[PDB]
Amino acid sequence: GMTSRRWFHPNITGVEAENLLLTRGVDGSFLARPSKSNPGDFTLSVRRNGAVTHIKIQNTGDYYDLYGGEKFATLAKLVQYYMEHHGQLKGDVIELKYPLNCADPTSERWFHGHLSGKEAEKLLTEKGKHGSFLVREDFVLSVRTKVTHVMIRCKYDVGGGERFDSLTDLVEHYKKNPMLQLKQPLNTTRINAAEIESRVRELSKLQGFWEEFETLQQQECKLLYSRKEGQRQENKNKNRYKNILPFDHTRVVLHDGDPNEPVSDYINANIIMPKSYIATQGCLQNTVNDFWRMVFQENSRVIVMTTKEVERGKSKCVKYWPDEYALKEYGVMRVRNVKESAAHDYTLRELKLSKVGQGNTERTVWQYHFRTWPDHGVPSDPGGVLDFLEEVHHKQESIMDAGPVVVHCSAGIGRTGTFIVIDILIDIIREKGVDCDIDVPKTIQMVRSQRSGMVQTEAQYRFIYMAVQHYIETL
Repeated sequence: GMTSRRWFHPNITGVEAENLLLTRGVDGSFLARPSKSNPGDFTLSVRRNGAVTHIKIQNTGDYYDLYGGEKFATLAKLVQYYMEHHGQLKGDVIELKYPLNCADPTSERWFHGHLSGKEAEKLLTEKGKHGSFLVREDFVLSVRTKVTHVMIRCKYDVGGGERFDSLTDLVEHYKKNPMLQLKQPLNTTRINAAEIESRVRELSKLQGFWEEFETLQQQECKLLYSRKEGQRQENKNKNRYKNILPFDHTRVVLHDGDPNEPVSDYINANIIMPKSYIATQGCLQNTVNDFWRMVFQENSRVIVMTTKEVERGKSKCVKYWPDEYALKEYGVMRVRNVKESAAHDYTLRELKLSKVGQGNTERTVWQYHFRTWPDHGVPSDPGGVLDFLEEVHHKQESIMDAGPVVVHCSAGIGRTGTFIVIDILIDIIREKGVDCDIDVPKTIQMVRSQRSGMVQTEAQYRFIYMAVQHYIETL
């Protein structure tokens, strides 16, 4: 009974609130709405013994109060507390029993929110077809056959005829008896952080997640950038798969290599910029020296390993780090394993990297080896991955001038993309909280333009949503 603001009515008045509660509601019903008493503050309208009371909710920027009593980080938390505790007093007691859900479009797939008539016509032509429709903010029920914008007055009707209780009912009733014929919706992928729980329910019902991923897969044609360095005879033995190559414009360029070697400037790795990252593949025996040259050169102090060296009988990454207490040389680079510490889902190895011939070059590189990801599929609970990502974030924040975080699996696209995309999104939520707009496929596309095919499966696609929703819940 958390996260969602369904009982929140953003555009109603005190008189409308009383009317809704007295007609549509019952004793113990309630809704929240913005305060007319103070901008930014909220007012809670509740039905008690046949009449409606209005309670002031203080919003200080740091917390939410009822001008005294317990404090909460979000409005939904304040509401859940009072719904489950019943310590809402004046000295009269008020009970928060049944939320009165807002009938206006909110977290709806077909609802594009704030979007101009020209912007909707630009969207219904570039990505839309015949019968295709979108609802924008009164409400414009824009259709396409050329785009015809059917207006709607708020009871809700499209000029005349039938008055439906909610727009979710009026969008399904105008598709059966066409006024213009409605066939399929344009659909949005943007979702407000606080409403992810609702959207995840929509995408789970018969399929939303499949639709979203397939659509995203269809847009890879627009990301057919040059991979010329990756596709060369001199670099053919440096790639795990001949089809998974770095883009030339984003690739990590290596310097001062072995002159005997034909090409020394190459590694299957790309810089990812939303704090930057290096999405790289698992080490091949022949690329171990290159990986460390790159770690040194880029000033990275954190490595995120998301694969076991051996998974389902196959070599996914070669062991590129020395054993506990030991030291090893990897070409020009020396690595010393100082300490290995273990947690439930991962192991942290504290490594000391330096150029051979100079101790004045030594820096600590922290390797966060995630060991519990399944051979095939995604983890049941996103908690572990989130606790891991929080550990990696604090380490990166705690270090001065630390370079990009090197993230890798085998190919450097599947789990690498999943980890980087989850980290990018939860960072938007860290800086803006529950009141921010997040677009999972817009973010994936943005990362895909930097390294090809980041986030390989639909399982992974759903897992990003599952981790981001779970992150929101804990706030």
